[PDB]
Amino acid sequence: CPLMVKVLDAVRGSPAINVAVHVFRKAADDTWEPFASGKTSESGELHGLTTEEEFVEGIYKVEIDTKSYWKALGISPFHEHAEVVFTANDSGPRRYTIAALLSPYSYSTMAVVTNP
Amino acid sequence: CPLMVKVLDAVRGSPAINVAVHVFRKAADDTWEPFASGKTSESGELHGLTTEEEFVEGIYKVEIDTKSYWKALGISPFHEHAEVVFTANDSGPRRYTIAALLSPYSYSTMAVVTNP
Amino acid sequence: CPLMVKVLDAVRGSPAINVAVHVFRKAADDTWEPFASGKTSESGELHGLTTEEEFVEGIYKVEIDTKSYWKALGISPFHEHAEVVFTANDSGPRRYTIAALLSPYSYSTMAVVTNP
Amino acid sequence: CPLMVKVLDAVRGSPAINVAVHVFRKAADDTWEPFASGKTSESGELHGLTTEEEFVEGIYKVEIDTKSYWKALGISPFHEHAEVVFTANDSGPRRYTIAALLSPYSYSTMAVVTNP
Repeated sequence: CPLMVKVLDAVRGSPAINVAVHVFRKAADDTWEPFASGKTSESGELHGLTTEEEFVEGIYKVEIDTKSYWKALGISPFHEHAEVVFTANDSGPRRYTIAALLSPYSYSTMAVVTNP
Repeated sequence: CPLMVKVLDAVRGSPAINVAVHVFRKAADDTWEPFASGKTSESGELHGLTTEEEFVEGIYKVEIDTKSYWKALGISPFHEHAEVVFTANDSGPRRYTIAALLSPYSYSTMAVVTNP
Repeated sequence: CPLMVKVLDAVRGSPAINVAVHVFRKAADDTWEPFASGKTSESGELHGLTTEEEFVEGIYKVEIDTKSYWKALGISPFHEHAEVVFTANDSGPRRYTIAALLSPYSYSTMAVVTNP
Repeated sequence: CPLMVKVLDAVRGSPAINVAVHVFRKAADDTWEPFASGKTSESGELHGLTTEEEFVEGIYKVEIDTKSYWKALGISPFHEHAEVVFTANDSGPRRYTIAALLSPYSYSTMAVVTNP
């Protein structure tokens, strides 16, 4: 699994379930091209976004729709979404875990990068 | 001053000095128009970005060039930049402090919204 | 002022006001002696804890009563309190800012150490 | 697994390996009694600290020896250790995951609490 996203809720102490995630790749034109999307599971995780063959060198953006998450719990949050932008695989293929820790007015994001 | 940005370095326990910050406002196009920019001071802060008159309701993006900051220190970082996207609403008088705590593979951002 | 404490609420996007803070210094016993205390102001800050003369090298503990803060807001929190334990060293003149960002099931703490 | 600890390194983007963890339980005397200890694995995780039968209601402290971790990498960090203090199982047995995200001058901690 070359790309995995994990989302946690810091108000409830729980995984953040059914959060929409969109992944984009920067194209040769410098536009953001849609690459993959999905929703987190009951464990807060999103697996199966891509394969090693399709996940080439490039600049990628992971967009986490935090606003819809908090609104469905009755909270009006600060941010419109959380965005993570990074260069991937530029020294060969790697495995990436992108984690986000969500509060209404704050978020933290961490990347764990491992060499398979 | 309705909008202030503060950037901190979690590796060195210091303000993050001379970090470039770009602020964008969402246009009718759905495109991001330049709005304000500057470099953080010795205290890690950026003041003077805008005025009460010009800072109307809308969606704003604050982009922090974190990759250039780490490269100056000789540290290879994960993120291309840190982005904070939010709506400004007139709900009484509002001042916005956007803070970012930087590490090479992680960042935290917090918004403090207060009322004079 | 060699030591300042700042506490922020990530649920409400505000300073955390009237939070009790206790500071301890490590004794020869290996025991924690009361050193200073106070309640955070409307800005979430606590100033005036000590003086350059009394703040000698040592190991210090800063205890923030986060559980009482959340209970006042009607939120059931995870932690009994937040603790920050550190050594102070004379390595030139040092000022310490200890910041805590509070959520019900998470907190972040940062130290900014600067030199006048 | 009623209690699991996960430690990540925000400077290197990796699990924090071979970090010492000590767990204490507050005794009837109000002293901290040793409860369990171990070292994180190559995945940054520490499993097998306790069993459901032994993990009774109480106040627990998880102490993560961050200082030794950073010193072995050549960094002189701010904190002596990271401490997490919490009431456990007071409404029946729960499963607890305690995560810590480490930088030299900052750390974040999160708890995920699930009902088996």
